[PDB]
Amino acid sequence: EVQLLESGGGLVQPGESLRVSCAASGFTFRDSALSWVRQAPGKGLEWVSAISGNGGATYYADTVKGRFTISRDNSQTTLYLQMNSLRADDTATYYCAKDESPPIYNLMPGYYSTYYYMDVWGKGTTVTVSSASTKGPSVFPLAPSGTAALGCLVKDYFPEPVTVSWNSGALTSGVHTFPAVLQSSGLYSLSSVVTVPSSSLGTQTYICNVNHKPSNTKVDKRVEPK
Amino acid sequence: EIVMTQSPVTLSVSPGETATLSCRASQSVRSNLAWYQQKPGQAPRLLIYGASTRATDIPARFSGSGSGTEFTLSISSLQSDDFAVYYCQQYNHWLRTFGQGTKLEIRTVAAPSVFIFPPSDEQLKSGTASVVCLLNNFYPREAKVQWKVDNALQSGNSQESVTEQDSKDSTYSLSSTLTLSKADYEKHKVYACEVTHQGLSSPVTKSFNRGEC
Amino acid sequence: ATLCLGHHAVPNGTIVKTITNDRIEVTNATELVQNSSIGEICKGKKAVDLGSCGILGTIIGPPQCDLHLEFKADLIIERRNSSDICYPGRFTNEEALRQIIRESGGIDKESMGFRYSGIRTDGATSACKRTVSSFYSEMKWLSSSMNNQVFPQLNQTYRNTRKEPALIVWGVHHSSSLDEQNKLYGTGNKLITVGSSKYQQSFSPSPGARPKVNGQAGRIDFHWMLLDPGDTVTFTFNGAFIAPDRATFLRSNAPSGEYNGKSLGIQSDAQIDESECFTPNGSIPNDKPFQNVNRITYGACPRYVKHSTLKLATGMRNVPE
Amino acid sequence: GIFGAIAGFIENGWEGMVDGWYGFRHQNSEGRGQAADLKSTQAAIDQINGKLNRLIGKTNEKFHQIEKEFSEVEGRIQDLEKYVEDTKIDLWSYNAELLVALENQHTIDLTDSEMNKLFEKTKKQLRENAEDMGNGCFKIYHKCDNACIGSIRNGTYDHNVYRDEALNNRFQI
Repeated sequence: EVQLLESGGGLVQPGESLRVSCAASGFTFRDSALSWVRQAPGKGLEWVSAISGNGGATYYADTVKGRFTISRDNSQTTLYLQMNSLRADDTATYYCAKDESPPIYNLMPGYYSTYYYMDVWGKGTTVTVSSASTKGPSVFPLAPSGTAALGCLVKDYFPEPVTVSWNSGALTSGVHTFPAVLQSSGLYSLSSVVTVPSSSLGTQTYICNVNHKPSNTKVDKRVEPK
Repeated sequence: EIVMTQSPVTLSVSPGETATLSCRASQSVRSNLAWYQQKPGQAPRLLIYGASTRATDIPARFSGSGSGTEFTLSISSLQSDDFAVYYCQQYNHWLRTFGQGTKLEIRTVAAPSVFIFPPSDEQLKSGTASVVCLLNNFYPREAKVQWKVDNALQSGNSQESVTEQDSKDSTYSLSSTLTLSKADYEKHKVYACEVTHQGLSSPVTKSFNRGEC
Repeated sequence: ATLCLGHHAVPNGTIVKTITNDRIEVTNATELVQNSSIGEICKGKKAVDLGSCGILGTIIGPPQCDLHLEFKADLIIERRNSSDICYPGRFTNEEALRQIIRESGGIDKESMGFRYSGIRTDGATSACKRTVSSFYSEMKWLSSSMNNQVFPQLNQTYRNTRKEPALIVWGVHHSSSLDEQNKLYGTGNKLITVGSSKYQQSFSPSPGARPKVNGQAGRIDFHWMLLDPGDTVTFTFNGAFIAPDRATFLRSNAPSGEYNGKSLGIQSDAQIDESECFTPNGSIPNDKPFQNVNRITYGACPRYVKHSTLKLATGMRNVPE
Repeated sequence: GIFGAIAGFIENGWEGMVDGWYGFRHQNSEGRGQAADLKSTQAAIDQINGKLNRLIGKTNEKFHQIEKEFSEVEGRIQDLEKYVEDTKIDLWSYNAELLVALENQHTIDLTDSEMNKLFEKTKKQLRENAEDMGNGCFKIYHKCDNACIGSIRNGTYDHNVYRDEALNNRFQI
């Protein structure tokens, strides 16, 4: 077991600071290197920085060369990353990743081997940088009018994510909940749909259950043929 | 400071066949090169490091090769659970860079079933109107939606998104939303979604008339 | 106060060579010459050991090659006592034919679709035993259907539908005796002609006794061709003809649909071990830039040098006391 | 080495230093201590890894070549095939021999250099507050507790703070 856990993150206004922790637990004696890698939903991976031994890194990407600073606390076995002067594009799912090198390199066990590949990845912490201001969704029916489709539109919420279930999770077959889209207002909108037998409309009640934990908002919306 | 370009952006390979990926890299790079298998909703997992040396306890069907500039990744026996996205990193420039990403697909052509939804009265009272077009369970992924309002093509006022390939039937679905102000929505009668897809011999239109049903 | 600057040292130093000194001790060094093999020709590769199977036999199917008719391989290992044939004969252009197969990737088979009207096609021999006497798995042996009955002038055309060039193999039978030819194929002149857009040739049996191998004085000779896509091979014969039932397609010509690309075929006496560089001594690691194992190599290999060892210092001078 | 520190004015290495390649040993009022210098250690290691990166895991693919063993006497053409291979092996054997001799000379010189740089940097830090005893050791002419020693090792030592005390100790009778 070499898993690490990322804590912290959240919503911050552009220009603020935020540090993310990484509890390095397991096989890692923490004489090996560690790294941070961020990814925004809708974009690929991007290496952020790295740490080695004590103060041997000092290794930051050009995007955050003057903003991010990497700390290491071997006494409590936790890796940090102070993200100062955050901009809009810094919104990403920051992953804390192990670092391994070929045994021919890394002469002294503590210092940095300038050739690392990440083997054990973490669960990741999502950090959102906007001027947004948390807001719960409005939920509107997508009414059905052998097989019928019905759904719920979950509109105008911030930040991600929302969860949608149907009939308190008793309805699974045929459900599709789509990725949210970001509107020009800066709020998200998503749809969840289900296909059901046309013959069930009249006997069977369909309710979408929407949960937006960031605003502790909870909506059940019955979807009726009209 | 050393860009990585993977090719293509997405590939469709039948299960069992070998899927060869590309990782072209500007400037020389040989010592360090790592491949990853990031399944949706999960963290990336190391497959190969260096160039050909695969990670510990990973299947032997994952093969790696390449030198200096051109690098390849071939998956011998493909499985339905390999629908992940693959990336490649590099040394060094004291600054490691990742690749763009290659999406891997795993069926018979299937036309979308198309549904159109008017805005709810609840939404209209808040001053906006979202008209939704659903394209359900189609294959392959390429599909086009056009919106018309009283036969006038809409531009700039829709957004769409597409699901990951469905594990249960290997299809995709797509939702498109046309957003109008309440005032605009109530000024027009016919709302239509027109769908183009390989499985349809002609584009299909679903429509409604506002205030009719 | 006193502040002293210093460096580390170790009790177990290593001797290296420099420009000015034959023998100087450093804290650590690494070996640059690979001097050992694990003794096997190969982990992480898809390999097939033909064993008793001759390689060419994979194409036409003796009982030996039964496992390997449609094999898929990155690395192919031939073996020494292997016999390409069950009924005595030899391939025309044999050495050239194998080199094709070694690098094939393996082979896929599909039926050429031939059908017959009035002939024995089920020809069997003591030579191909296989529960009961049998023949090549991939061919049909054609006989008169009544002893001493003159054999029919027949024609076959097969056309290469697939994008990959097909491999086609056929046989000419030289009967044990002038009698046996008669008994088998009837009497009179025997002519076989093979026609392709790039290929045409005519074959005739030259029946006689030959030294008894596998218990047979008779011989079957195999001739092969490569057929471009969209090309017809036309088979015309009055007898003595061994007919292809299946076409052989290379796997490294596949469209990424079977496709297993680019194999290396080796010849090895060594066992296999699944726990890039091949030498006649066996495979060797290629982490080191040089090697002392064999000047003969194949693949991504360290360069052969005469030195048995070359230590590269990876640490400072070792100064103990 | 060409700089004369390692196996030079520094009499010997420290086996008891296992957390770094270069470092400091001190004696003051509070006792005797040892501490590795990470930056100079890493500088040496990075250069050696740079050499390794050029040599390790970079082999070149060869496929069909010429035959190199022969079962029968043939004369001319076989003489040529043998001579070509023998020529090639001698030239690569030369390259390998020289490479190692050159890299090793350089590795020994760069590690000696890093030691010298650390010594020179420390000397400049101490200004007029210390004297070089000639064996890699500085006699520091003022009271320097553990935090003071630490400030020297981490580059925050302020010489002006101690200069008066130090000068009085150095220049007397």
